[PDB]
This record gives sequence, structure tokens and C-alpha cells, in this order.
Amino acid sequence: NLHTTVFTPRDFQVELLATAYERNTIICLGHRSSKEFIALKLLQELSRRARRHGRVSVYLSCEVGTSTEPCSIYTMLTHLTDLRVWQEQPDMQIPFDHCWTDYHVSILRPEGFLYLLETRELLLSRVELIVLEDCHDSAVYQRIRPLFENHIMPAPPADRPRILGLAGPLHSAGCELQQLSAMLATLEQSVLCQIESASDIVTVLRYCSRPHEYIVQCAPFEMDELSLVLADVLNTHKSFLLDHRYDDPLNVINSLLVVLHEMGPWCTQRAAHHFYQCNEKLKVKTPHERHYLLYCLVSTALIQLYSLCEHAFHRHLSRQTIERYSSPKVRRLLQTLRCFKTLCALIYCNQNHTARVLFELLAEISRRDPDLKFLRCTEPKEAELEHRRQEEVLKRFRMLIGTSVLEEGIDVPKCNLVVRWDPPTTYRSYVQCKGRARAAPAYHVILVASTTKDLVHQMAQYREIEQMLLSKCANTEPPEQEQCEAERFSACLAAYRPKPHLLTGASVDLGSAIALVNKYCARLPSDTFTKLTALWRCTRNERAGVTLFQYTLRLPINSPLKHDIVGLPMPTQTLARRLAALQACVELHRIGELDKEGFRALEPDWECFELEPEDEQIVQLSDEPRPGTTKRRQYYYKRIASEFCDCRPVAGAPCYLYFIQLTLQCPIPEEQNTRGRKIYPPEDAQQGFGILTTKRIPKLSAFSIFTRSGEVKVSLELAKERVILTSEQIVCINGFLNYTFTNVLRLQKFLMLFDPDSTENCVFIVPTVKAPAGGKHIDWQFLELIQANGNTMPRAVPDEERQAQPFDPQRFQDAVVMPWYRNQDQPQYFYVAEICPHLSPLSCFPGDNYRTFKHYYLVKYGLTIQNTSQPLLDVDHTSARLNFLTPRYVNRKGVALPTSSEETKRAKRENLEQKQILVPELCTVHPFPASLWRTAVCLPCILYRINGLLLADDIRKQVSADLGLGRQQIEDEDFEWPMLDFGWSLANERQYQQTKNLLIGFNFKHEDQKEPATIRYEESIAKLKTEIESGGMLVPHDQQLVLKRKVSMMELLKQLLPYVNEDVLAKKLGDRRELLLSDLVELNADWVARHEQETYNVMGCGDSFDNYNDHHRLNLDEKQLKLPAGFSFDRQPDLVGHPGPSPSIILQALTMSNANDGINLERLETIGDSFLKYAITTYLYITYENVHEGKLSHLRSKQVANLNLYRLGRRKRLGEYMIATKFEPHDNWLPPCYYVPKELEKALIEAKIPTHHWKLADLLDIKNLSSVQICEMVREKPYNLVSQHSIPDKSIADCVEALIGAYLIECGPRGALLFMAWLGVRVLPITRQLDGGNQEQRIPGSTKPNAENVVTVYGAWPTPRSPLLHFAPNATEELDQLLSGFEEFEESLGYKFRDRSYLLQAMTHASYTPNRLTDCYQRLEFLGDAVLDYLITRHLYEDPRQHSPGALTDLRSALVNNTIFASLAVRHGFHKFFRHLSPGLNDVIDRFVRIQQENGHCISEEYYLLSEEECDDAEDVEVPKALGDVFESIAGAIFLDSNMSLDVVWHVYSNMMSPEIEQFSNSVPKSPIRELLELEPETAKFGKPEKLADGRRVRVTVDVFCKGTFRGIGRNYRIAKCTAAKCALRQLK
Amino acid sequence: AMKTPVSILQELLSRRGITPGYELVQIEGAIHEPTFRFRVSFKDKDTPFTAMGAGRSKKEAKHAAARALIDKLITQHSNKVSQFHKTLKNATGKKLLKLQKTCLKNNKIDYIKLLGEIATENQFEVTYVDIEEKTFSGQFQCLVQLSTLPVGVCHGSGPTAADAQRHAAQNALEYLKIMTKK
RNA sequence: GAGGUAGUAGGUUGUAUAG
RNA sequence: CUAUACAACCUACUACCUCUCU
Ligand SMILES: *O[C@H]1[C@@H](O)[C@H](n2ccc(=O)[nH]c2=O)O[C@@H]1COP(=O)(O)O
Repeated sequence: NLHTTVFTPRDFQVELLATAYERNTIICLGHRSSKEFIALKLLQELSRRARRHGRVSVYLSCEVGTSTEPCSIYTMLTHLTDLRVWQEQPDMQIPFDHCWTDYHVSILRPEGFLYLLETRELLLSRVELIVLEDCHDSAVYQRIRPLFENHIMPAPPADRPRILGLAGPLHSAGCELQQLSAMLATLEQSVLCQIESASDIVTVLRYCSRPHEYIVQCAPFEMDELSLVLADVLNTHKSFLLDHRYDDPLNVINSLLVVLHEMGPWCTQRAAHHFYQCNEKLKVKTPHERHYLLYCLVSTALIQLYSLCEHAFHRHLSRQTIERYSSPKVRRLLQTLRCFKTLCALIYCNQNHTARVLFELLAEISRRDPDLKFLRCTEPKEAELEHRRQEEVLKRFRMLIGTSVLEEGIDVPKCNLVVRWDPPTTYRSYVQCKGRARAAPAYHVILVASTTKDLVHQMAQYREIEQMLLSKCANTEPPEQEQCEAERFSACLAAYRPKPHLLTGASVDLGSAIALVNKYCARLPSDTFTKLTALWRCTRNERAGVTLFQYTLRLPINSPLKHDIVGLPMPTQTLARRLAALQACVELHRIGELDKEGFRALEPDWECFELEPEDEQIVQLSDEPRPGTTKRRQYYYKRIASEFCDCRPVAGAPCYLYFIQLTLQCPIPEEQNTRGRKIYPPEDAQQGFGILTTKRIPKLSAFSIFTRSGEVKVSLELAKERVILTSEQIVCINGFLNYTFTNVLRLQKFLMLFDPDSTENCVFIVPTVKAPAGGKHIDWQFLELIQANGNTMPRAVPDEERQAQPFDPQRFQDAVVMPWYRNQDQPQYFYVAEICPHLSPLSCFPGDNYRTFKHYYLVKYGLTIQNTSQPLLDVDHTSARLNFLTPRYVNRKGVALPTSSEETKRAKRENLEQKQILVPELCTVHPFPASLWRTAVCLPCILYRINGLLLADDIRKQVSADLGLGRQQIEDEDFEWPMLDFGWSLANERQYQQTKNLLIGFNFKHEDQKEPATIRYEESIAKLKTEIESGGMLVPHDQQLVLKRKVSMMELLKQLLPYVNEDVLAKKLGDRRELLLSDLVELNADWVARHEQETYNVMGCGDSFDNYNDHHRLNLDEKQLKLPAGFSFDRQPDLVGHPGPSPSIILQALTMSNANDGINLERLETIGDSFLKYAITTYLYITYENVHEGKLSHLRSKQVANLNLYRLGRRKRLGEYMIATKFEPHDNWLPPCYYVPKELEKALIEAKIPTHHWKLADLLDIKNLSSVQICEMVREKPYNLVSQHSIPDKSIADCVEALIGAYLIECGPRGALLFMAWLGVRVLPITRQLDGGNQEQRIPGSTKPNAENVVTVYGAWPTPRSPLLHFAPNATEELDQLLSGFEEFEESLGYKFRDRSYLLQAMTHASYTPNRLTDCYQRLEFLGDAVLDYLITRHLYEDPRQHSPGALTDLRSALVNNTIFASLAVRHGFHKFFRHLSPGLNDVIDRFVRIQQENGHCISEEYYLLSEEECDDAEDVEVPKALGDVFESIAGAIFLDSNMSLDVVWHVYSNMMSPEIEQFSNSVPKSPIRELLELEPETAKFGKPEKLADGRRVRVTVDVFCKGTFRGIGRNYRIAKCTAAKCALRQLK
Repeated sequence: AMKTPVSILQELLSRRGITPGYELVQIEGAIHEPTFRFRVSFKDKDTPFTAMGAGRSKKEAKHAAARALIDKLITQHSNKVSQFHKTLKNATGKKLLKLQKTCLKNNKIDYIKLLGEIATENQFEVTYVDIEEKTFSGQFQCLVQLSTLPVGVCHGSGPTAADAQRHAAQNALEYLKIMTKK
């Protein structure tokens, strides 16, 4: 909007507040709410003086002692201060425990306080302040007459307390102007004060540019022939209606005559428009028949007038047509707006409908006139339609035909024209209209639409009271002649440049210094309530008999410039102003502030962010799914572990042997045990399996798998005596591997070669046996058996063999009992469940089509069972799928799945229709025994989970190598990991009153017995009469309107600096033409050297707020710049000799939730992302100490965003270390000594399919051939799943975060910071030092020495410099005085501070300009945001309920909100010590705290602002965002004072957050809208709002069908909707 | 017959021996259509028939693989009041123009009889209401009501009741006069 | 063991809405 | 980033059909 403003328009209430702080004061302001805020803040400011002087403060008011409830101002001083404030009851009898010696502020009657001074129960010298409520009352003047005339005047001015009177405005005194001035002068001499006025009215009359007021009369009206007929018909109707008998038409009469006699016939029928529209309803709405006759005869009279005026210019015969009958009038106003052809023309009235019809008139004259085209012009539904229409009208005109509402509070851009069509009867409304024209030049129009001499006397009164207002007030405005001579002087002066070689740089001079200062003041971080301005003191001094002015400028508290820019003296005010602002601009550019994304970091790799080359062009190709998002997936290789590559046993090499030791720890439940089998412990297997490898496997955790026998723990154990293989032992073990993973498990599939001499995924698995003596070793005779029994086809034995052989049970006990008559090519392998002796081939068949089993096998197959006396076999199906990692009967939450029914257990336990019965001579015993088959089907999940643990140990190896985080190769035997377990347990009316005080009363006069016509009054009246009549202020009725729009350089130095000579600077300058700012400082230093004594005078209300920096000393410094046990958050274990995080947990963070496994990254991912934010915040704060928080948040959002975490993930290549699909042994798992080619998937998509033609065979090998041969054999005729798996980019970022969380959980926040350095985003300072003697030792953090032996050791967090801004002589003493009364804030919070600058920095708003000693809360808010974020995330991660992803993020996102923080702030009184000089913030916080104490300080986020049964509907409750920021900022301040310790912050905030933690944690209460949505998913709706007429408030209604419509109110839409849903829930409870 | 051809062909072969084995070969990883492709490996020892099938569903992929295996083998109201009165004015006829071309100052034309002729002419009636009380001036007044769509009252006053009704009909004649002229 | 219908439990990807 | 609804897909279960085994 570019408010290129004049000097600094400060907050006008605060301006009056500072004037009250200086001298005794009568405040000229009308609104009593603003006057309460000023009174409250002045009490707060003098509270410190009252305490350290042992004094008291008295507030005298009028309504006190009448009504039983306490007054409003008492409620504020007990709610929003820390002050001991006392209220006197109507006819108060003194209780014995009550005293004024121990009350801070005493609100008392004037009669009561008069009695106190009479009886010495309160002493006047002990009184610091006396405040008089509405002291312009005559009655209270008489009441304080004994008070002042007996006690205040006889007291010396040394002992006189400071006096404030909250009077009404001086255009509201209820006197004539003569007697007004007399009442004034008697009033200032009476109460020993002065009028301080400084309203918005005064602000525009002096601080804003002058609008020239032009006054155009309006002539009375006569009638032409048409209007003679109109007047004739109307007086006939009036003279009839006087005699019409009925033993509101006069309103239509009395308005229709005026619109006839003031505008003419066209507007007469366009008022007949409105009045016949009224009568068309009001003749039907009446019940009385004669009143109906009267209303309808008035309606027919309007029909007459409309018929005549329609028969007048559309029938008898159009700008000449409208100008003919209707009087011109508005021509001069139109020419006033035509000469301005940036114009923001505003027209003001007092009726809404007049504003609408004038908007329509300006609209139609915009479309009609070609020169005027540039003018851009219960049941709450119609209220919103009207509100939306009016704001649409306001947007169309402003980018304003206003009314009385657009007078105070509304902010608009600067204007050229303000219109008063309505003749102003009131000065207050007149100058609130006039207050907007500011564009310099800008104009004001008065339209008066003898008596002219009397209105001339009235504007003489208005100008004269304007002169009294400006004259008796605060610091003035310099006249425009000084700006004229500044415009003269600045014409030839050349601007300062930031770079002197660059001529075309930033041009800044005296003529644009103030604009740059004000734009910088506006661009600081601020919310709506904050108004950042700079405080400008001027000072008179005399040099060579010539008057000069020093101009101490002070920039806001948010800006990092914390000392006073002192200007150097110039002849007048305005040149001192421009020089002070230009010295401030150069002083800014010395520290580089001239003006988020503009800021960049101060350390290199932070601003580098090196993109990978093809990933870079992936970033600039925005059509692709973006990197760091879930929508882009990359296919990574599954890394076979380091210990499993190139470890193949070769002949001669001694080899490591590990027994895969299984141990059943939990037998299967009998509810799970459907078929009721014997439980087989896998440690009872005489034959197990073993792994032969030449590279030693490190120490690994024992993990659990879940087969039919139940939960079986898996571990690996080294054999002591090594194995050396011969060639034939290599051949038989290769045949064994091909047999076991081709035929016993059939894991071998197509495109799959057993290659024993591989380099990758090359290891041996051997059939081990328990030694009969003891121990385990390689079963050599079993290997001989597998050599003999290779891929031998099952043979159909003849009848003679079965006749020959009897049945041996031990051949068929504990063995795989495969039938030979069925399934010849792919035989079905069967366990032994039971051997039934009672059954036989002649035993009874269950089915009906066959009799006994011998007849069955004779019929269906043709085979004769030779021995019918043999016992039979109940058998089971063998394990089809071989994934056993997830337990078969548990959900992910640990909730058991439904087991089988008892009927379907027992009925199918003994029936022969189920189960499976076999004949032993009709079966072949497979060579593998059955317990060996159990561990043999256990194997593939063992191999996949060991490969997972070893990839996690490889990540731990890589960090401990590249950064010294633990032992490199953990090969010590006396060390074990934690077990891999999955977690699965198997006030408006007061504003109306102050409006009433403005409108109707405005009364009261003391005396008249003196001589008020002191001639000088009549002289000033006649002078203003002559100046208005002759000066063009009075435009007469015949006059139309007025829309009007050298010196030698050394002599210029004498004129401009009168304290130098003519020949001194002749030789001093020489070649130099103009003295630049440094030269001017040198010249003033030379003059203060040549004139060593300097004097200074306080001019204006350059305030006594600040002191010290600009005052107090007053000694020549005046011319230039002279670990809780119940779980911790900062749990820091040792880093020297610590093995680090277990590969169990690193594996947990590696494998996603997509893999369906019982271990997940997600909880560790949440704690990791939260620590990433926390540590980047704390280091970002301590690094860039002067930089405000917006740029630091932009740096952290450049840090933590998952594109950068994805870049660090691909740089460390974590895609090739994770698990992306559930382990399924037939499809996604390459067994030892095989390979899958990658390119045939391009040959698999169509291409090579007329028919087969190849059946492998022709492509014998692809890996051995080169890629040219690969592409050839592909072309002779979208990812691998066996060894590759697809992972999305955001999941890689999730793994980086979860890995940070894993390192956090085991090796502390310091380990997480070092691991954060490991990833690539820096968080710790590098100290790049030369070589530390013993390179083999790495102290934790120290990377590898380079080619020139340099370690780059990572150092700790520096301690940040405290923002106690020593630019004052006694900044510590001013800190101690300004921070008074914070001790009970500390006791209400808990933690005593060491450096109280952090306290004040936390509890200073950005507005509190009396504070020089710190900065605002926004830096500490930015810090305490992430400190509380991590504190909440880790206190909810450790919750033994074990929250899911969604549960943990819901619990935090409702535990971290500004409503929560504001509520917990207000409960412990964090509003009471929030030093703010912001008015709207004070009212918002005040009404919030009052209706929180109305809730009795219970933590309600929800039940203070609705009930439908409470009449709270006007002025609902306002939740302050600022006190939420105060709770965050005091969190940051506590964190910084603890030497950056989190356990102290949680030690404090347990007592402030733990009840709400347990309350929202224990029950899941859902979202309050969503809970009503879950109760009724098609019923509860939320309609559009409405805004009430109060000015801040919104009403939204919920409806529940057959349950009622529940009303709602909130300042925002969201709280109204939510609390409407909540009160619906309370009614449905 | 009409079921999954994997089951049909499994039973059809298992009547004549030999055990087929289906296998997953490629799960497709598309953005919103992650299809599956399976392959049947019938008798990889002797005469290997390995047939591929594409499909969004695993049942559909196995079905397509089985079919491939088989197939390779073989105001405005004051405005609105004004227009329909003009329609009543065209429905009136000639007496509107006689009303225009006469002077209403003279009482020799009988206002009540002329307005009754207008009522007879234009299919309406005229209502004359003389309320019984006396004014502060001690005279009489009447209202004439136009029995049409709108409410309709023209006023009149006089020293007697008959002169009051005559003046009311005179003002009604002024009314119907002053809409008439074009 | 295979094919099929329901529930029950875990999740992956979209579409829409609100903060 | 949080909440809700719908569609697909996957596998852990349970009860039951269509066959087979028995
Ligand atoms: O057919 C499968 C399953 O029904 C059957 N089985 C095995 C073992 C047991 O205790 N109960 C049982 O029903 O045998 C086959 C094995 O498959 P699963 O390993 O159970 O998936």
C-alpha cells in the first residue's frame, strides 16, 4: 500500500500515555475503554516507582460505591495486572485485615479519599498518583473542590502526586466557546494539570497533512409548472388528510415535501419509489380497515405523483433532462473529484441506505460519463447476504461511500478527497470524516445542503477549539515553510550511495531518508496488534546566537539496531529530521539491514545443498513426481551382506562353520492347534543345518520366527575347529545345495542357475548332525546318502516287493512319507502325524462310493494292496509357504485373531472324512528326516533376517568408520545385542455506554462569575471570521470553487551551519565541494572541540519513557555516538567405547511398514523428525544471533524438508539397505549360489512370444556374457523382484529421520547430532585442526584425516550471547527496574532465572517501546516452538501404550496447539506479566482472561464461549495467539538459561502440561467435530456464519435433526463451528 | 466347465498324472494399476509348457495365463400498477378522451354519473364511502374505491355529503384523466 | 491340497471435504 | 501436516460351499 509516511505516527493512546507519564495531565479522549487502557498502563508504569519508593496509587471514580458488583476497571486491575487492587463496597465497613498500606492501587470515592486525607489514614506524600474519572463533570469538580483546595494546592509541588483526569473531549464540554475557554482555564488552574489532547482528530489536524476545507452552499428551490402541479396535488392531499377522521402518513408527507423542495421532480418520483415500496407492504400488514384505507390513499397519492412525473419527461418529449428539472447542486463536488483525475475519494453520511444510493449514483455516473470512467465504483442468511454485498461494494469503490462506522478503527490508504454532503452538526464526527485526506495535497469538502453568518461563527468555533487543542497539547508539528526550505535545499544535494563507485545504486538523501526509515520500521516482524514506530526526541540549542535543533531518533525494539541514532544540528526542525533519518540509514547500512528468502546462511554447505547431477535435472523437470515425495520411487539393489560376499569355501582354505541353532521358547496354543498334533521342538532334531563361510560373521542378535511349533528363537553359533574342504567334499556339498534348494523346498525357479564358484551371494549350507558322542559336525554319511540319492525318480514298487517286505514302524516313524503312486513329476511331501495300528486296508472307508481302503486302492488306481494287515498312516500336509516371520494369529496391535470353533475342532479331530490316511507299502520314505524337514523349512526366513541384521550392522560399521561412532568391526565374543522383538505381546454494553457519553450528554460547567469575554476571545473570533471569509475557507454562494494544486556553497554552509566561519572551511575544504555525512560529523567534532561547553533543552514530549540511552546521565554524551530417572530427554551416554545402536533397532528403522513385518520405522521416524527440527532450531538460533526469526525459520525449512533428507539418503545410499516387500521365499529371495539377469524383463514384455522356442537352455549364462551379448541374445527373439525392491523417496527420508531417532534412543542427543553431521546437513561447528598425533584413535566426531592429515573435529554448542543490549550506561539497573513484579511470575512458573534478560526478552511484546534492554519474544518463541515440539514428541513416544503412527501424531497435534498453550498460560497467570502497550491486544487478552476466570481456571479449551442456555451471544471469547507465543517463548528462555538443557524445561512443564496430557491421552475423545460426525454421519451440518453488530464476533449454528439447532459464537469460524458441535455433544450426553 | 480354468486344467491333468506348479514372476509396480503377472510351469522336466498371463487381479492373471496355456495348444410496483391500468385504459374506450377534452372545474357535468358510466363501460364498479363522523372543520368527506386489481382510493371533501362524494368522483376523474393523455 | 462367498485384522496407492 | 468418507490391492485369521485327497 506504500504508506510513505511523515515522521512516525505512534499509537495515539500510547502517545497520550507518554504525555501523562511526563506531566500532570487531563486526557482529552472520548471512548472510556481506551481511557481505561491508558489508566491501567499508567498505573502499571508508576507501580514500579510506588514499590521502590514505598508509595501508593489512588484511582478516583464516580459510580463506585453505588452498585454491589465491582466496577469494570477494578476487574481489569485484578485480572490483567499483578497489582494488589482493592474495591470499596457500597457503604463499606472496614474489615480488620484490609489496608491501603498493603494495597497497590486503591479505587476510592472522592468523598472517601477526602475523608482519608482528613483523618491521616492515607498520606498525600505517600500517594504517587491520583486519577479522576470524568473530571469535566461539574458535580465531581465540586466534590474534589475540598480535595484540591484543601490538600493539593497547599501541598508543595515536590510533594504533589502526579495527577491524571480521564476527561471527555473538548468538543463535548456543553458550553459555548467563550465559556468553554473560561471553563478550560479555570480547570487547568484548578486540578494543576494541562490539556493533552492527541486524539485521532488531533492526529490528522497536526500529524497528518492538512486538508484544505472548501464549503459550497445549496440554494433553496422554486417550482416550475410540473412542480406547481406537484405542489398543488400534494397540498390538496395534506389539507384533506388533516380533516380525515379516525375517531405515519405524515412521515410520507414530511419527507416527500422536503425531497420536492430540495432536489426536484425526478428525485421526487425516485423517493416515491421508496415510499410506494413501503406502502405496498404496510397497507397489507395493517389489521385496521380505516388505517388500511388511509395507507392505501397515501399509496394512491404516490401513484398520482409517479404518474405525473412519468408523464413529464418520457411522454412530453438525458443529462440535459436530469439537469433541467433537478437542481445541479453536486456540480462543484463533481469538479472537485474531476480535478484529482492516487485518488481514494471517500464520501461520508450517517445512514446506511444513503451510502448505498450514493454508491449507486457514483456508479451510474462512472458508467454514463466518459470522463468519469476512471472512478472505480434467528434467520442469519440475509445478514450475511447484506454483509457480503456491502464488502463487495467497499472493495469495488476502495480499490468509499461510508457512514458513522467507518470513522474510528477502520484502516484505509491515504486519500486526496473527503466529502461531507451532510452539514456537520457535530465537530467530532466532522473531523473523524475529515481525518482521512492525507495525500499532501489533499482536500476536504463541506456541503451545506444570517444563518450563513451563524454557521460561519460555528466553524470559527471549530477552528478556535482546534487551535486550543493544538496549542495546549503535546509535541507539535513544524510548519510547512520548513518543508519548503528543505525542498529548496535538497534540490542540488547528491544522494548517498552504498557503493561509492556505483553511481546508479541506492539513492538515499535528506529527501528520502524518513521514508526509508519508516519502510524499515514497517517491514519488521509484527502481527495485527503490533504498531512498530520510532520515537523521536527534539532538543533546542544555541550556536553563534542562532537556534539549532538536535534530533535523537530511536528505531523499534524488533530491529537489531539498539542504540540511539543522534542527528547533528540544522537550523530548523525539518532539516534536523531528515539528517537524523539519513544518519540512521547509514548506521543501518553499517550493519547491513537495508531492505526470509532474501536471507542466506553464513556458513558454506548450508547454502550449498549440492544436487546430484541427474537428480538436479529431475528437480527442474517439475512434470515428474518431485524428489523427496512419496510419488516417485527408485529401484534399489538388495545388498547381499558384506560377510556373505566372496566368502565361498574353496579347496584348501580353512573355513568358519556356524550352526544355525534353533530353540523353541513358546509352544503353539491349543486354540491354534486345530489338528491336535504333537509339539515338535526343533532342538530335538538330530540333523539340523549349518552355514560354511570364510568371512567371519560378527555378533548378531537372536531373533524370533514363528512356525507350526510356535515361537522359535534363531541364533548362530561358531564351531571351534575350522573346516578344510577337499574337492569331492565341495562337489557333494554343491550337489546337496542344489538338491535342498531345488527339490526339498523347491525354491529353485526358472531363469536360475546353481553356480558354486560365485563372487556374490556365495556361501555353503551343510547338513549338520548332532554327534552321537556329543556336539555337532558335518554329517558326512548323510552327504554320501544325498550323493547316492540324487534327483532319483520315485519308483512304483511291484507286488512282489510289497509281498516280500513287511511293515517296519521305525522306517515310517519320524520321516517324510511321500506316496509313489500319485504325483510323479512333483511329488507331494507328507509329514507323519500319527501311525494308527487299529486302521487297516480292510478298515472302514468314510465315503460312500468306496468300501474299505483296499477296495479303494483296487478301484481307483488298479493297484492291489498285497498286505492288508499293515497299520495305516494319519499324515499332514507339509509347509507350503515358508515365510514364518510374522506370528500367524496376532494383529499388528497385539490383538489376537479369532481362533477356530470348538465344534470344528473336535468334529474334524476324529472324523475320517477329514484327515489323511495312507498305506505304508504305497509310500516312499524320503531321505530327509522330518525334524530335519522342520528346520529345513525354517531356513529361508532365517537367511533373510540374518541378511537384514547384517545390513543394519553394515550401516553401524559405516558410521563408526567414517566418524568414530563405536568399534569398527565388533568382533569381541563377550558381547550380545538386544533381542529382535516386534512389540507384539503374544463489555459491549460498556462500549454502548461510552458511545452514549459521546452522543447525548457531553455536558457540565463549573462557573461563570468571572468576565469571559476577554476581548482577545472576540479578537480571535473576528480574526478567524476575517480569515475564513477572505482566505477562501468561506467559499461564497456566487464564487464556485477552488481546486488549485544560487547562494555560494560556502555561504550555503553559513546559512545551514551558523557555527562556522567563512575562511576556516575555505582552507579546510579545498577541492571538496559538499560536506558529506562523515565530513559533517568531523566538522561538528571540530566545533565541539572549538566550543567545549554545550547546552540542551527538553522540547516537546520527546518522552521520559526511555531514559539512560538518551537521558539520566546528562553528562556531555549528547552530540555523537560515544536427567530424570523416570525417563529423560537429554539422556547422554558415553561415546568412547560405546558400541552404539544395536543392528536390531537400525534394522527396525530400515524396514518400513510396507514390509508387513512386526517392526516398523514409524515411531522412530516421528522421534527422528522432531529431533531434526529441534537441534536445527537451537543451532540456528545460537549461530545467527541478530537475525530475526522469520529468516531462521526459512533456513530450518530449507533444512528439515524431505527433499534434502532424500538427498542425504541417496548420498549415503540407504535405498539399498532397506526392506520394501514382505519376505516370500518363492518370489523375492535369492538363495545361495544363484543369479537373476536384469535385462530379460525387457525381453519378457511381449517380444519373445510367438511361442516358447527356448525353454531356458539356449541362454545358458547371462552374467558370464558381456552386455553386448546380453542385448544380442535379447534381440534374437519394470524391476527385478528377486534381488531388487522399489522404495519411494519420502520413505527414504523417513528412514533417515528414523535412523536419527535410532541413534537418539541409544547414543543420546549428542550421538544424534553427530549422526546428523554424518548425513550431510551440518549442525555442529567444524574445528578443522591439524593432525592429532595418534590418527588411529578417533575422538568421537573426528573424521578421517585427509591426504594432508587434517582432522575436522565436531565441537559442541556454543553459548549464545545474551541480548542485553549495552548501549545504555546502566542497562543492568534499567533491566532490574523494568522487570519489577516478575518474582511472583517466577513462583507461578517455577524456575528462577540466572540471566533475567531472557525473562524480559520472553515477556516483552514487539510493541513495548519503553524497553531498550532486550528484543522481542519472537526469537525465543521460535526456539521454544521446537523445544516444546521435541519435548512433547519424546514424552509421547515413551508411552507404554505404544502409540501407532496416527495415534502418536494425533496425540501430539492436539497436545501442541496455540489454543492449548494460551489456555495453560492463562491458568498460571502468564497474562498478568505480559508487558504490552498494544490496545487491541489488551482488550482481547482482557476479555479472554475474565471469561477464563468465569470458568474458575479449569483447563477448558472449549466450555467458556458457548452454551445455548447462556446469553453470551453478544461478545464471545477471544483466544489470544500472543499468549500462546508467550508460553512458547518462555519455554525457549528456560531452555537457554539451562545451558541448553531439556530436562529442566520438562521439569518445569510437567506441572503445567501433564494433566492435559493424561486427559487427552487416556480416553480417545476424537475430534470434537468428528465425534459428532461419528455419532451421526449424515445429519450434523454447519451453516454459514453471521457477524453481530458488536464488531469482533461471529455466530455459527449447528443443527442435529430431531435433537435441536445449537447456536454458536466465536471470533473465528473454527471455534464457533467446533463449540457448536461440542455443545451439541453436551446436550446429547 | 464355467469356473476358474486353473482349477479346471489342474483337475484335467491330475486325472492323467503330473503335478503342475504356478509361480509369480512379476508383480507390476504401476502408479494406480499395480497388476500382477503369473506363469504356469507345467512339467519343466519333460516338454516344458511355461505360459504367461497378464491381469489386474491375481484371479484374472491366473485366468489369462490358463487361457494362454490353452490357446497356444489349439417504484417497480408503482410501475407495475401503471401498466395494467393502461390495459384497463385501453379497455375503457371513448370516455377517457371526453374526460381529457372537458374542464373538470365546472360542476355541470355530473361526476358520480360519469364515473358510474366509466364503471359500466370498463366492466368494474365504483365504491363510495362517506364515513359518518364530522371533521374539525365540520364538513364531510368521501373516498371512492376503484374495484380493480389494486387497492384504489381517490379522495374528496365538501360542505355536504353529496358534494363530498361529487368531489371524490371529481378527483377520480382527475385520476383517470391524468393517466390518459399521451 | 486346490478353486469360491462372507466377515474379522493389518496396511499401500489414489479421489473428495474441513483445520 | 492433522481428521473423515469411497475405490482398488495384498496377505494373517474364521465359518461355509465347489472338487480332490481320505
Ligand atoms: O494345508 C496346510 C494346513 O492347513 C495344514 N496344517 C499343518 C499343520 C498344522 O498344525 N495344521 C494344519 O492345518 O498343513 C498345511 C501347512 O500349511 P501352513 O504351514 O499351516 O500354512
